[PDB]
Amino acid sequence: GTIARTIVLQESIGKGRFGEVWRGKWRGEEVAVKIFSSREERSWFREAEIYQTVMLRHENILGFIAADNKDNGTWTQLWLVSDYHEHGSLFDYLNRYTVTVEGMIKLALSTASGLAHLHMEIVGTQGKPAIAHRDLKSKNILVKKNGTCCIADLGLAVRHDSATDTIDIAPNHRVGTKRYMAPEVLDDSINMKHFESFKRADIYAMGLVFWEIARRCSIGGIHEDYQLPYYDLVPSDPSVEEMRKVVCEQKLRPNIPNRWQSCEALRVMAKIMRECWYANGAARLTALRIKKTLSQLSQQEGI
Ligand SMILES: Nc1ccc(-n2ccc(=O)c3c(N)ncnc32)cc1
Repeated sequence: GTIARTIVLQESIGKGRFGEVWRGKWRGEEVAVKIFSSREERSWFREAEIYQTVMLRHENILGFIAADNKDNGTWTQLWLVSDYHEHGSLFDYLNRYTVTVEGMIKLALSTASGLAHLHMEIVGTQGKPAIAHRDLKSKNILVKKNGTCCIADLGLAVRHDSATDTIDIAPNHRVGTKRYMAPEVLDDSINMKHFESFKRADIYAMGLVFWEIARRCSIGGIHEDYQLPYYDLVPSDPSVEEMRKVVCEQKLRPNIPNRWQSCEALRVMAKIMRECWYANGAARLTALRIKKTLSQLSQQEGI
């Protein structure tokens, strides 16, 4: 179509299970283009559908430009064009850098604000349904030039129909990254007909991401090396059984260093983490409550 024909792909930057991400140039501006083959039309269409949800746009959700198709003369490529963020993922950013207390709060508050918007139902003619991500992780959050985050990779999301309390694609199977699966998803006790259960599972994953950020917060030159949650308990690319044994059976969570109690911002972050990690999803904080707590902390810090 008219957009793809004017885009020049400059570099393949990431390959995943669902499409390949390229850096391209559109109207002289850098854009990200996720490309799918003809046999991945269902994943491409579903991701285009989620990104076109009414009132979805928000500073902390990846800005979607358009879906399109490009025929090179041999085969067709299915495209999803979005904003490009040079820093890449929060995982890449946290591996490359340490952050200040201000930096950590900006990353955590922006992630929570994005998740609170995703989770929020807006009633009305131009209403927005509540959406649960189902695959939140540091590799799926991007970092903008201004040091704030935006949630991306919304292709596995589910949307709620509040009038009937049903889910648009009626999920019947586990999806997502095993390391970040909530206890109820690992032991298959989650009620997949209950939309609020998917929101609660996203909060557990956000707690893990907050732990990744807090390790990189450098105060007086003191910080931890970058690690994925559960690096100390499971192998790389862990199985559901490996994760379940640790999270559900042994009931372990990522370690919270004692020294995080010595700094008010780290104390607030550690308390949020614990309150995201409860085995009972109904006891977890909501994204809106986390946004409120961190906004109160950001104001206090003078960010
Ligand atoms: N290493 C790495 C990290 C992140 C990405 N990546 C993935 C999906 C995106 O949508 C995206 C984007 N919009 N802007 C910049 N990077 C993006 C690719 C490679």
